Amino acid sequence: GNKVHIGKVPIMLRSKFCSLRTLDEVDLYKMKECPYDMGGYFVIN
Amino acid sequence: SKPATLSDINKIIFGRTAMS
Amino acid sequence: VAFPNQKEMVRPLFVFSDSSITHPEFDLFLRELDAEGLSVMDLRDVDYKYHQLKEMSSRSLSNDEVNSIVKMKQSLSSNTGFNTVLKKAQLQEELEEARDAHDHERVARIEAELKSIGAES
Amino acid sequence: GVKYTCGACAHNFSLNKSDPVRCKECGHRVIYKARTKRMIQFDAR
Amino acid sequence: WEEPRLILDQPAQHDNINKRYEIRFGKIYLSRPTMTEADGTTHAM
Amino acid sequence: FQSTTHQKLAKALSAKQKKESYARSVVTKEDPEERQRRLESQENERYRLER
Amino acid sequence: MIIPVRCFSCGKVVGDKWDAYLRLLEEGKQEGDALDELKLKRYCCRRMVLTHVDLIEKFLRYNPLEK
Ligand SMILES: [Zn+2]
Ligand SMILES: [Zn+2]
Repeated sequence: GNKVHIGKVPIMLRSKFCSLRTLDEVDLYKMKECPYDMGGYFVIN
Repeated sequence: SKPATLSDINKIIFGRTAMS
Repeated sequence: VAFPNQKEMVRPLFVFSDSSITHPEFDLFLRELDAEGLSVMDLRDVDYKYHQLKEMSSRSLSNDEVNSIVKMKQSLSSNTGFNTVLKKAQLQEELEEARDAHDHERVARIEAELKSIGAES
Repeated sequence: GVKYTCGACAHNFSLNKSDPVRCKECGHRVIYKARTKRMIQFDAR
Repeated sequence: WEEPRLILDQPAQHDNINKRYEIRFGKIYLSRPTMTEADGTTHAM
Repeated sequence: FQSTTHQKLAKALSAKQKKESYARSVVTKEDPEERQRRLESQENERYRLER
Repeated sequence: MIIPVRCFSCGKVVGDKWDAYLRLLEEGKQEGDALDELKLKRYCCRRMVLTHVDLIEKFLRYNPLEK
């Protein structure tokens, strides 16, 4: 009895579980993300 | 069995750009 | 590679020149082959090499071959900004996994590695 | 026959309508077409 | 953990053996978002 | 308020509700649906063999 | 985005005074005094330099798309 995949949950941007939470200002520029963007939304399709 | 001429070798020229 | 008169040599790719082989160069190569006692490549073999080069140049790579080439160049990759950001993100994910697992030994090594990789300008 | 450009490492290459859409060197999945060769003119107004 | 126990019972008689089958739900594990390509590889999104 | 018992109780009750983390992070190395499709393939194979 | 070449209202060339304006502000001059030093008398021209936001500096921080 181990880990079973039960589904995928969309991630809100700039939250604790987003990849952009850690990135600093320079890597944010390298990732083509605007530093003025605040997050708080989801990306579906 | 015939010897290769200059043009035959020129057909298989593989440049450094082509190597890259 | 190997000169006929001289001995075997290991050379990198950039030593070769894009310029075509001149007549005295090929004549000297033929004289070296005659001195060593060798022959020239047959016309059938020349055509076989030409077909091999045309097939290789016009070949379409598969997904697995492309991934293998990408992994090979990634092994050759000294540094690249996009790849450094991706590696730092993966290290951060591994660090949060170690922190959530209460592993006090792995997290120190990941922090040291991140400190070594980091400090950008 | 047609030039492209990688979305990550800005490398130029070509495709023959049979290769997978990928960068040769860094394997990015996003590529861009190169600018045309036709003459481009503006009226400066 | 609201409904952590699914239960199936079967009083088999075919020597009476009362069998209960039950499954428990444990911990939830989350990861950073990942992208899975058609060729089968995966990478951080 | 200045009694040590009240201060310790306040500290304990304030820091007790500060710690809240149930979900544990993990790293995915492969496709999460790989197990499902491989077991479906094995089940279909043994269904054919049983039939 | 980048400093306009001409004043919108009258058409005086103000596109050659941005770096001098930044220099004067660096030296410690007030904005009004700096605009006076650059010989911008009409307030239509003073508005052009006083209210400009240099957005090209933010656009240049993204990596070039062609090399
Ligand atoms: Zn690339
Ligand atoms: Zn004016």
